[PDB]
Formats: sequence, C-alpha cells, structure tokens
Amino acid sequence: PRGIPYFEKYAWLFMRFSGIALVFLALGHLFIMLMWQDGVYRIDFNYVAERWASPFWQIWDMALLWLAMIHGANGMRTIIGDYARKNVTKFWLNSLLLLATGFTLVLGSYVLVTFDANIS
Amino acid sequence: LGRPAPVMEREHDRPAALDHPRAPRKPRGIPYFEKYAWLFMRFSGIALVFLALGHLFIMLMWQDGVYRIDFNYVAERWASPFWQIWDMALLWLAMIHGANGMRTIIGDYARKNVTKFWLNSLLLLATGFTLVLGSYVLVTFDANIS
Amino acid sequence: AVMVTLKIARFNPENPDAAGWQSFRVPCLPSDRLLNLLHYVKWYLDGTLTFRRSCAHGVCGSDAMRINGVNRLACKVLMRDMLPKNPNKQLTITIEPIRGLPVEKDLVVNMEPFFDAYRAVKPFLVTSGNPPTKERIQSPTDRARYDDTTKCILCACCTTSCPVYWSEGSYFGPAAIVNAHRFIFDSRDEAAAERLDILNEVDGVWRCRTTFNCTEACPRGIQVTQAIQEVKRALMFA
Amino acid sequence: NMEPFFDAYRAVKPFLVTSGNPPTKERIQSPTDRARYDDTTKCILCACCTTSCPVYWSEGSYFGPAAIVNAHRFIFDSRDEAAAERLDILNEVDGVWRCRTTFNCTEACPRGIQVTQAIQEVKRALMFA
Amino acid sequence: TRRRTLYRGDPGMWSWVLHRITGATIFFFLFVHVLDTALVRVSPQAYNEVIETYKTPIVGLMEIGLVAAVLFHALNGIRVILIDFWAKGPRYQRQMLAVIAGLFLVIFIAAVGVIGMHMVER
Amino acid sequence: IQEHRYDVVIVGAGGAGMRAAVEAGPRARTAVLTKLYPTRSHTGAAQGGMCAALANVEEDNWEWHTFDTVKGGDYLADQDAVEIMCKEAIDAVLDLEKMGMPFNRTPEGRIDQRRFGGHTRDHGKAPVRRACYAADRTGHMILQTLYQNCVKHDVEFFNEFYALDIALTETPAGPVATGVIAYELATGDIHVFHAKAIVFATGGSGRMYKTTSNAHTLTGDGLGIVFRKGLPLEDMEFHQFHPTGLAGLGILISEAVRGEGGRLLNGEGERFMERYAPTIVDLAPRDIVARSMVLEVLEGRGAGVPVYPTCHYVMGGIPTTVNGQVLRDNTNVIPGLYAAGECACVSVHGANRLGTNSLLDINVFGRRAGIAAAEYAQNHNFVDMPENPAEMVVGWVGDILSEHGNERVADIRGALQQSMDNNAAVFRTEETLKQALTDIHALKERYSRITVHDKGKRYNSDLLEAIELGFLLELAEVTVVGALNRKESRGGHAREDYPNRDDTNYMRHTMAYKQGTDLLSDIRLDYKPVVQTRYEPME
Ligand SMILES: Cc1cc2nc3c(=O)[nH]c(=O)nc-3n(C[C@H](O)[C@H](O)[C@H](O)COP(=O)(O)OP(=O)(O)OC[C@H]3O[C@@H](n4cnc5c(N)ncnc54)[C@H](O)[C@@H]3O)c2cc1C
Ligand SMILES: CCCCCCCCCCCCCCCC(=O)OC[C@H](COP(=O)(O)O)OC(=O)CCCCCCCCCCCCCCC
Ligand code: HEM
Ligand code: HEM
Ligand code: HEM
Ligand code: HEM
Ligand code: SF4
Ligand code: SF4
Ligand code: F3S
Ligand code: F3S
Ligand code: FES
Repeated sequence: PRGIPYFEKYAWLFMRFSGIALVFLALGHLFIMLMWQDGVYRIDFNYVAERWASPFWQIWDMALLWLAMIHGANGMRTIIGDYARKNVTKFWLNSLLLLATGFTLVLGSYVLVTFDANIS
Repeated sequence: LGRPAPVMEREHDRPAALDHPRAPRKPRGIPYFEKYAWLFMRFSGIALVFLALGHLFIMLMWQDGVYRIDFNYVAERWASPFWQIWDMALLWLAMIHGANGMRTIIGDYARKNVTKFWLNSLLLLATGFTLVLGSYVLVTFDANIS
Repeated sequence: AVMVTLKIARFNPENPDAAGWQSFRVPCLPSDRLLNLLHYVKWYLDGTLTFRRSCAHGVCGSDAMRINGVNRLACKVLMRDMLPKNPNKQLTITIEPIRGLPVEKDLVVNMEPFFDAYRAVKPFLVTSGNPPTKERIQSPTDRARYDDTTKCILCACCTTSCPVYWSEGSYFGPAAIVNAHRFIFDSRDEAAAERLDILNEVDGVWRCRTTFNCTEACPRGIQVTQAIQEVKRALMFA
Repeated sequence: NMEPFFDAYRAVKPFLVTSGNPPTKERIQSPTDRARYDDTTKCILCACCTTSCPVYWSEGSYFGPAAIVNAHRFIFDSRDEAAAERLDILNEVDGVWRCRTTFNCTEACPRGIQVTQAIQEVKRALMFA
Repeated sequence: TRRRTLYRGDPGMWSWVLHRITGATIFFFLFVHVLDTALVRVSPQAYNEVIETYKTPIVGLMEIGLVAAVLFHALNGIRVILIDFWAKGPRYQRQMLAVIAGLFLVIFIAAVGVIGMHMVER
Repeated sequence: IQEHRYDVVIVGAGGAGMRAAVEAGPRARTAVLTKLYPTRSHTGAAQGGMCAALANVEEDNWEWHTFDTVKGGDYLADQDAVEIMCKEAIDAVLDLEKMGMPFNRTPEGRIDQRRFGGHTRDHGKAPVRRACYAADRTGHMILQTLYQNCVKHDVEFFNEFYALDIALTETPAGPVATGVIAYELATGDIHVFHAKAIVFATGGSGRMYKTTSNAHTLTGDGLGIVFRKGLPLEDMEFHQFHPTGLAGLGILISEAVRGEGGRLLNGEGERFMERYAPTIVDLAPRDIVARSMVLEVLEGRGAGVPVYPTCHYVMGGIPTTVNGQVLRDNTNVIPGLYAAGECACVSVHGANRLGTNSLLDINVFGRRAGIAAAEYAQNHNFVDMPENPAEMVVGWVGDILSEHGNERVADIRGALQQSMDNNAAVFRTEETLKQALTDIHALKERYSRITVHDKGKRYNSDLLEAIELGFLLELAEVTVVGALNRKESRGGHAREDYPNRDDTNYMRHTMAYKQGTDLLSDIRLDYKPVVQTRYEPME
C-alpha cells in the first residue's frame, strides 16, 4: 500500500497495449518519412501542409503523439524509480518528467488542432 | 473403494484457493470505482433523456424526417454552437454510458477470466475508436470541404 | 379427492445419471398443501423421492423448491382454490429443485454455498468490550429501524431467484444483504463501517439489477430489495 | 549476510494459512491440484536467483525471484485460505510488476525451477483475477 | 448437462431483460451511426450516397424499431433511477411500470403515426 | 467408517445444543452433530415469550416465579432445580440480550415485558407481566442469536449427521461414555466421534401422536439411544396437551386466546371454562383447559374456528442433575455424559409445564451442561475404545436394508400414531392402556419385517425413516407402561379410573429400565424421590 492501488498493473498493461499500437504507428511514420519518395529530402512546409489536409494523417499523428508520450513517460518513470537513491531526488525528478511530458503534449496537441495551411 | 476427490481448479490462470469456502471475501478492484460507475449511469441517464430524445425528435419527426437529411442539412446544423455542443455531449455521454453497461454485461456473461479480459479489451478499444472518430469529426468540420 | 398429477424432476446422483421428469397420480383433498402430496408420493408410490422438511407450521425454511416456475416453499402451496375446479379437467403441478445451488438429489440441493455467502458478511453483533451487565439500552424507535429484516428464516427462496445470482461472477445474493442490513442498521453495533466496506465491492451490492424477484419470492414478506436499496443509500451518502 | 534475503522470504507469508479446526485426517487434495504448484516446491533457498536480478541490484526494495517462487507455491495450493492476501502483497509497487523479464534467475537456479515462468504465472493470475 | 427452464418471475424481471436488450441494441447502432457520420469529413457526395441508401422502406421499419428501443430504454431507466434515489421507490415499482407502459403506448403510436405519414408522402 | 477425535461432542444444535456449544466452544475442542441445519430446529417454532423476573415495567422477585413454577408443576418438580432455574433465569435473559438479541423495548428502552398465562403477583394475587419477547417470533430470534454466536466463535458443525448410537466402555468402576456413532446422510458413511464428554440436546418426542404440534423430525432419539444402552428414562407418562390445536390437523394457536378475549364456545353458543374453573375464566392451566375441552366434546356438547388438544411437550426424559450429568441410578452418575433441553429431565417442570419456562430451561441448563462438559474434558483424558464400536450400527443398517419384507413403514407408523392418540391421550383408562399395549406389541412384531425401497447410499431418507420408527415404538411402550403404572391424576397425566391426586403413594418420579436388547423386551420400573425445600402440597 505505497501508492494508488492497482496502478502498477494498469501501467504494465498500458505499456503492452501501447506497444502493440505503436508498432504500426511509429514504424509506418518512419517508413513514410524516410524511405518512400526522397526521404527527408522532400520534406518541407508544403509537404506537411498537404499531409495534414487529410483526416487519416491528422488522426495518425495525434494518436502517435499521445501514445508515444505516455509510453515514454511511463518508461522513464520506471527508470527513475530504479536509479534514484534519495526520496527527494525521486520526487523532483518525477515532477520534472511530468512537467516536460505535459508541456510536450500541450504543444503538440495545440499545433495539430490549430494548424492552418494558409498562414502567409 | 472410495469417491474420487473433486478438482478445485477452474482454469489454469485461476488459483483455486481464491474460491476456497472458508476464504475471506475481500474487494477485488479499485476501491469506490463501482460506486461511481453506478452513480454515473444514473446521472448520465438523466442527461441522456433530454439529449437522446431531443436528437431523435428533431431528426425523425420535425419537418420531413430523414427525407430532408443530407450534407447541407448537417452543415447548417453544425454552424451553431448549440447543436455542436449538443452533439458532443451526446457522443461522450452515450458512449461512456453504453460502454459501462456493456462492461456489466460482459462481466456477468463471460464464464472464464481470460474471456472477460479480452472482451473488456475489445470493448475499450471499440469505445475509444468511436470516441476519437466522433470527436475528430465534430471538432475539425468545415462546410467548405469541396 | 381430485387426483392431481405431479411432474417431478428426478435425479439419482449415483445409480443412473440419466433421468428427467416423472408423473405421479395422487389424490388431493382441498385442505391439503403440496407437502402432503409429496408425502403421499414418498410413502406409498415412490420412496426414492428425497426432499427436506422439518416443521409442522412454525416456519424453518427447509423445503424451498421451484413449483410451477416460482420458488414457493412447498409446505405453503395451499392446494385449495383450483381454477380447473371450474372446468372439470386434468391438472398438473411441476416440481423441481431451486436453481443456482448444486443438486444433490431430486429436490435436495447443496446449501453450503448459500451459508458460506451468509457468514461472510460478519452476521453477528460486534461491540466495544465493557458489557454493561444491564441490558444495553436502545430506543423503541431504534428498535424499529432494523426490524423487518429480523424475519429471515434463511431458506434461499430469494437468492435462488436472482438472475444476477444465476449469472457468472460471485454475487453475495439478496439474503446475505438482508442479514447484513440487520446489523448495519443496529444501534448497539460497532462494525457498520466494516460491513459496509464488505458490501462495497464489485461482487457486492452494486450488482443488483433492481429485479424484484427476491421480494416476490420471500415467504416472510421482507421487502428484500428495499433492504438492498437502503444499503446502497447508506453507502453513497457517506 | 543472508538476513535481507530471508526477511524478504518471510514477508510473503510463506506458510499455510487455514481455518482453525483441522480435520484430524489430512484434508483432501486431488492429484490434479497437487501437480499444479509442483516445480516450485524444489526451492532450496540458495539466493542464486535473487542475487542475479538487475532489478534487485537497483533501488527500491524488490521482493525477488525467490520470494515470488515461494509465494507461487502457496498461491497455487488448493488447501490455502490466503491466496488473495498473498496476491495483494505481490500487487504493490515493489512486487511482481518490477520484473523486467530478464531470465537471469532462470539461468542461475541450480534446481532448474523456471523462476521467470513462475513469475509470469503470478502476473497472469493478477491480470485475469 | 443443461436444462431449459423458464423461471416465470416478477414483471420487473422482464423489464430488466428488455432494458438490457434495448441498451445493447442502441450501443451497436451507435457504433454504426458514428462511422457513417464520420463520412462527412471526406466529401458531400459520399455522405449523400450512404444516407440516400438509409432512406428505404426496410430502413424505415428499422428506424421505427430503433425509436421503440430508445423510448423503452429511456422510460424504464427513469423508473430505475427513481427506484434508486426516491426513498419510496421500491414500494411504487410495478405502478411506475404501468405508468411507463401507458406512456410508451401513447408516445410510440404518435411517433409511428408521424413517421408513417412521412414515409407515405414519398 | 471414519474416525474423529474431539474433546466435547454435542448431539443436537437447537436451543440447548447451541447454547452449550457457545459455552464449551472456547474452552475445549468441541463438535456439534445435527440431523438438520442448526436453524431448522424446533426451537424456532416458539412464539411465546421467555419469562424472567427482571422487574422493568412492574415489581417482582424470583421467589414468586419459583412458587408459581412449583405450583404449576403440580408438586412433582424439584425445588432445588426450580430455585436454580429462576435465579439464573434473570442473567440468562440478560446474556441473550447482550449477545445481540432484538428484544422489544420499553418507552425508556431497556426491555419490554408482557403478561402471560398462569404467572401470579405473589402466591396467587394478580398478573405480574414477566414474559420478555422479541416479536410474534421469540424462539426464532433466540435460535438466530445462538447461531450467529456459534458462527462468531467458529464452532465446527456436522450438519445432517444422524447420531445413531453411543459407546459405553465398561471400566471396572462402572461404565463411561467414550464415543458417538453417527450416520452421515449425504454419503452413507458411518462416523465414530471419540470424545471425553458428550452432551445430548436432541429435543423432545411428540411424533408418536397423530395430532401433535411438533416437527416431523421430533421422533425422540436421544431418549431412545439412552434407553437402549440400558440407562433409565424418567417420568415419561407426563405429556402436555396444549388445548388450542386446529381441531382438524394439529397446528398451535398459542397467540390469540391468550392475548385477547378469545372465548372457547362448545357446540351451542356456550362457554364452559367459567363453570369448570372459576377465579379465572379460561386462562387456567393448560392441562385443566384440555381436560375440560375433551370432557365436553366427549359428553356430547361439542360441535361437528375449531380447536382440539394437541400433544405439545414431554415433561420426562433423561434423568440428570442440576449440572447436567446423566444418572444411571437414583444416585450414581455416568462419567462424561451430559444432557440439556427437552430431552433432559432435571424435573424443573414436574408434572405440568408452565408456559415460557422451556426457553428458560434450555438457556440455563444448556449453559450449565456446556461448562460442566468443558471442565470434565479439560480435566480428564481419553479412556479407551471397544472392539470396532460401529459393529452394531453397521450390522443394523445392513440388515434393515438387505431384504424385502411385506410391510409398509408408513402403515406401521400411522397405525401406531392412531392407536396412541386414541388410547394414551388426554384421558386414559386401564382398558384403553391395555389395548394400546397389545397394539404396540403387534406393531413391534410387524416392524420386524419392513421394506426400505431405496437401497441406495447417497441420500437415503427411507432408511432413516424406518430407523426413527424404531425409536417411536420404544418410546411409545415406555409411555404406556408408565401411564399404566401411575394410578392417580397429576398434571398432564389424567386417568378416569382414579381421578384424584394421591400425594401419599405416587409423589415420586417413575424410572424405567430396558431389560433385553431387541425391540420386544421388558420394562422394569423403579421410583425416585422428589426433593422438597419449602413448598408443600395443597389442592
Ligand atoms: C410449536 C411449538 C411451539 C412452542 N412454543 C413455545 C413457547 O412459546 N415457549 C416455550 O418456552 N416453549 C415452547 N415450545 C417448546 C420449546 O421450544 C422446547 O422446550 C425447546 O424448543 C426444546 O428445544 P431443544 O433445544 O431441547 O431441542 P430442539 O430445538 O427441539 O431440537 C433438537 C435439536 O437436536 C438435533 N437432533 C435431534 N435428534 C437428533 C439425532 N437423533 N441425531 C442428531 N441430532 C439430533 C436437531 O438437529 C435439533 O435441532 C414450543 C414447542 C413447539 C413444538
Ligand atoms: C484507442 C483507439 C484509438 C484509435 C486511433 C488509431 C487511428 C490510426 C489511424 C486510423 C485513421 C482512421 C481515420 C479514417 C480517415 C480516412 O481513412 O479517410 C481519409 C481518406 C484519405 O486517405 P489517404 O489520403 O491516406 O488515401 O479519404 C478517402 O478518400 C477515403 C475513401 C473512403 C474511406 C471511408 C472511411 C470512412 C470511415 C470508415 C473507417 C474504417 C474503419 C472500419 C472499422 C470497422
Ligand atoms: C528521421 C526520423 C523522423 C522524421 C524525419 C520525422 C519527421 C516528422 C515530420 C515531417 C512530422 C510532421 C509532418 C507530418 O506528420 O506529416 C513529424 C511529426 C511528428 N513525428 Fe516525426 N519524424 C521522425 C521520427 C519520428 C519518431 C521516431 C517519432 C516517435 C517515436 C515521431 C513522432 C512524431 C510525432 C508525434 C509527430 C507529431 C508532431 C506534432 O503533433 O506536433 N517522429 N515528424
Ligand atoms: C515513441 C516510441 C517509444 C518510446 C518513446 C518508448 C519508450 C520506452 C521506454 C523509455 C521504455 C522503458 C524501458 C524500460 O523500462 O526498460 C519502454 C518500454 C517498453 N516499450 Fe517502448 N518506446 C517506444 C516504442 C515502443 C514500441 C514501438 C514498442 C512495440 C512493441 C514498444 C514496446 C515496449 C514495451 C513492451 C515496453 C515495456 C518493457 C518492459 O516493461 O520491460 N515500445 N518504452
Ligand atoms: C433514426 C434515428 C437517427 C437518425 C436519422 C440520426 C441521424 C443522425 C444525424 C443526422 C447526425 C449528425 C447531424 C447533426 O448532428 O445535425 C447524427 C449524429 C449523431 N447521432 Fe444520430 N441519428 C439517429 C439516432 C441516434 C441515436 C439513437 C443516438 C444515440 C443513442 C444518436 C447519437 C448521435 C451522435 C452522438 C451523433 C454525433 C456524431 C458525431 O459526433 O460524429 N443518434 N445521427
Ligand atoms: C436515453 C436515456 C437513457 C436512460 C434514462 C438510461 C438509463 C439507464 C440506466 C439507469 C441504466 C442502469 C440500469 C441498471 O443498472 O439496471 C442503464 C443501463 C444501460 N444503458 Fe442506458 N440509459 C439511456 C440511454 C442509453 C444509451 C443512449 C445507451 C447506448 C448508447 C445505453 C446503453 C445502456 C446499456 C448497454 C446499459 C446496460 C443494461 C444493463 O446492464 O442492464 N443507454 N441505462
Ligand atoms: S429473505 Fe425472505 S426469502 Fe430470502 S431467505 Fe430470508 S426469508 Fe427466505
Ligand atoms: S535459485 Fe532456484 S533454488 Fe536457489 S533460490 Fe532462486 S529459486 Fe530457490
Ligand atoms: S432478485 Fe436479484 S438483482 Fe436485485 S432486487 Fe432482488 S436482488
Ligand atoms: S532475474 Fe530479475 S527481473 Fe525478472 S525474470 Fe528473473 S526476475
Ligand atoms: S417445512 Fe418448515 S417451512 Fe416448509
């Protein structure tokens, strides 16, 4: 009874299920980005704007962002719990992790939701 | 000769000592989750009376029922904050209500704990898919799609 | 004497495990109950027929069985105002054991699941530790609070009619919650918190789908689902 | 100093908890329920497994492969009345969810016990129950 | 072994069976409604196509059945909520059930009359 | 054949049995055997209150209670036992209330009491309002409370175990009780419980009468066991016949006429109890009311809601001491054998039972027998065991199962009950008692060839019905020979041949010993003196 009951079981299950989903999400992202037509050498604002004019790719990128960030944040929670010796260090490192994860999710969600092709 | 002993093992993943006759029955989940799922079904039902029946009335009975419905009708209705918020609340309340109800249904029709686990996972997957798809369509809709 | 037909669901646990209904013809005076006809069957015609019964008419709850569909507690089936007394014609009464508890022989079930669920809600008085030697005081209006659940004879006519009890999982049942209400709503008790914490799980009181089969089956008239409601309200207003 | 090891051992309650009036004649158990908690009754408590667990070298207080083996033995025993309480002991932050599915324990056991499959069975008993 | 037994209990039991069945019906329909409405983010013509195929007489009868499902679920759910909250609920169960039978009758025949007029005028 | 080893073994889980178990549970390693489930017991059929001199709504001391008990018993009770019962009755009721029992409360809120039957103010002055109660259901609450306490203290229950015999190993200093041979209904197995002490709380035996109020399971088996082992039975001709008895069948109406002005009218719209007993119209003793009803329905002034007397209670049973030890003489005691409840005859009730004293009896003396047996078991050690003690029981079951006679158990039992309720009922005569003796001997030779049609082993109720008919026949003959011996009219035993109490020749308990081993045997009758302290006979 050190924390919230049944939180570790569900964090464990979430890592498994988000892994199953992230296989497709992350590897399809990497494929389509790096080895489809010219890889990075085709990427620019116009490429992003014509990709994000599609419900498919919009939902793909939002699911990728949220699943990847919660997955990584839980994994780093585990890493901190295994490497931090002092309880004050563990507290402040978990707080820094929570802050950075929240900031990245907020920024990525803002950009996706608010993106408009015609900006200038 | 005697009577062979009864096997207590339900399935491989189930400790028989969990259904021991003299074993203490103690809660097997998150505390106070059932109380709040129960209360949610009650309150979301109270809200869904208005939301769902007003939706059905306005769709089927108002002017020409389904025989007036098309893209331009949808685009005129969703140009109003009233109907946008109405449909978002309807989607979220209805999906969480139905998903919790089917949680109950699975829980009392599934015989094995593995079946229960995988049916609850399929249910959570389908509910999440419908919620994100409906939310996407509502949030990012533009009448000038073509 | 009317010569009723009884259709009993037979089951021999050892010699054959292949048996279904059997029909017996038994005379029926109007001042009869169903236990009298079951006795006629067991004494004269059959004698492999095994049921439970103790009392004359001081209710103990022994002979709950499923008669014509409903849980009826045989000794009280009253066998008097036969509607086919209007059109003279063949009658039939269908008898079978109660449902949800394992059958041990025809009309005898295994009540140990029922009693193990009963004595899991701590059905006894728990107090502080300084007995007053002088009859713990309690108001005549604190008395009438837990009343009406002190009439449970533990017959399982309620528990074995709950669809949620027929279903999967492990529901406590209406009778365990009646006998827990009896103590939760007792003034001179010091464990209402732990009993309400026992009844606050997934397999506790939130599995009642508000069917009133229990209220309709109880032979004492206990309002079993009103008791279940009062437990739910004591749990949510806390 | 084996006392940390044995303290983690005698913290999963590694004894049979039962009713309070024994049956005078050896309470019954099937040859099918008996062959279930087999293969974890072979533990000689040498700590060759717990002291090869990187999760045990790490911080916090992981129970360890050996405590989880000797708790599997009692959780999957029919004639026990504290399976749920043991599973609730192993369901904490430093219980069975800290296994990173390294098979160092299985590779190190001198009796050949399949320590990590015992850990997996406890995990699945917590998932599906 | 398995035996087939009709228990023949309270009318609250059949109310609960119908509640469960109609609720699951609405759940599955809602899965489908949300997909075919998501079709509104691809084009006007695709949406117009699929809903023009949702304006047939078979699907009209199905929409009447769905009105019946939603109506009974809503009314019996009001009854269930009252039983759980109102402290005199369990007494007046089985009078709430007659009330909602009557309400279902009137609202349903009115709605089916309006919908049948719409389906005739076409 | 299975073997168990327990310190204390209680046979019966009714009021007295579960009270003794509550007491002797913490002390020793106790087991309880029941042919029913604990809460299915006759005690739960009790509706009247439980009387004690608490003086919450009025004033009374236990001395008026003691006098009323002694005078109700028609001067055959033992004054030492009556004294003990009352002055422990106060604390018996208080401890029931402190165990959880829901009594009805008084405007203050301590315990409400009400008036009942033949309870007097002081030596026959006015009602006194003694009887505590819980509802229209007092015995049910007492039984539930005792069972909930046995669940709290985790008592071991062996449900549906028909205890069929006991094993008396003969030490050089007399016999000693070592084990109980029981029959598990569910499996057909014989079990032997070897114990240090044995408590018998098996309730009464009223099912040898056609019209009776007792359960279908009150055949009388502790009495039959103790009587077959060679031990005596005391005062068995004293059966109480409740007056109000559903003239058709036999159910009890103890509630209405006692509570309110229910007048007993005979045929014509005429009351009779005002002429058969003045100074109280119809709240007279039950034996007097029943004699009056039977007399008038016999003299031709009855009808033909109706009522008729029903056998209700047996005032005899296993003769014990105030601590529960079973006697084997007028003085000696079987070591390690106790008895409590309605099977035991401490002779508190004597020749007529005063209402609401039975629940009192079972509480007080079940607690006493429990602590006594616990002390004995913790003091002494296991004694011995005879050669395979279950030999007789297994041979008995086997040979009653294994052949096909030509008689019907239901027919034999119906004939017995009809004959008893015809002859050995409210009014007895020498010719009727001799007729009943010949009838019972004929049925005892017919019982020699019966058919158990089941032959199975799992749940064999037909076998046990035959076995219980055996006990019914033994107890019927005991009752008839006792009632034919006692040539007087005291309490429940009335005789038209000698209709006046003989205080000089028959103020003693009758004790009966069985001679042979088979059913047809001889009954030798000895006498036991009645103890007296202060109260002396008077009409
Ligand atoms: C209808 C009725 C109403 C009554 N009302 C009142 C009243 O209002 N007030 C009052 O004071 N008295 C009343 N009495 C009488 C009073 O209840 C009895 O004196 C008392 O209940 C006797 O109970 P007991 O504990 O001796 O055993 P019982 O409660 O009679 O039961 C005996 C128990 O022993 C066990 N047992 C019996 N035989 C065997 C066997 N062969 N093997 C194994 N186990 C066995 C059974 O499991 C059973 O539970 C009433 C009696 C009846 C029949
Ligand atoms: C918790 C679970 C959360 C799930 C989130 C995972 C999402 C990962 C990516 C999925 C994106 C789905 C959005 C669909 C948008 C789209 O394809 O539509 C966008 C497409 C453009 O796709 P492309 O540019 O990639 O070719 O527009 C079209 O022209 C499509 C023609 C017809 C397609 C009909 C699809 C409408 C709805 C049907 C959905 C099918 C699902 C069936 C389930 C039974
Ligand atoms: C060389 C490798 C990669 C390149 C060149 C690349 C490039 C891009 C591009 C071009 C976009 C936005 C345009 C669009 O989505 O169509 C993007 C967004 C995104 N990428 Fe990558 N990517 C790479 C690897 C990854 C990896 C490994 C991940 C996660 C594991 C990832 C996750 C994301 C996410 C979540 C977004 C959404 C950004 C937002 O919502 O603001 N990418 N990346
Ligand atoms: C954005 C992409 C990803 C990020 C940021 C990420 C990050 C992490 C981190 C930091 C961990 C912790 C490792 C540890 O605790 O030892 C982890 C664990 C894990 N990852 Fe990912 N990962 C990603 C993609 C994936 C993918 C594509 C899969 C495919 C299956 C996957 C499966 C897993 C699993 C199962 C774990 C749990 C490991 C364990 O518990 O031992 N991950 N992830
Ligand atoms: C024949 C019956 C029905 C018809 C013809 C119908 C038609 C529609 C229409 C026209 C829309 C979207 C256009 C707008 O919102 O103005 C819609 C969307 C929606 N409907 Fe229905 N509807 C029916 C029944 C239902 C029912 C019974 C429910 C819920 C139980 C429901 C819930 C919803 C929701 C939540 C949305 C939002 C879709 C989204 O957010 O993507 N509808 N349906
Ligand atoms: C329209 C107004 C609605 C009301 C008043 C309402 C009310 C209720 C209530 C009170 C329950 C709990 C029943 C119980 O626990 O016994 C329930 C269950 C349920 N609801 Fe609703 N609901 C409504 C709409 C919906 C909708 C729109 C859906 C699905 C999209 C739905 C699906 C379900 C399901 C599947 C159950 C489970 C049935 C059961 O477990 O017996 N309901 N409803
Ligand atoms: S509640 Fe009514 S029905 Fe359920 S057990 Fe007690 S008495 Fe029998
Ligand atoms: S290694 Fe094998 S034996 Fe040694 S402790 Fe770990 S498990 Fe027990
Ligand atoms: S029978 Fe069953 S579900 Fe509810 S009200 Fe009665 S309990
Ligand atoms: S060594 Fe360690 S982390 Fe897991 S599988 Fe074996 S325990
Ligand atoms: S026999 Fe006791 S209740 Fe029917």
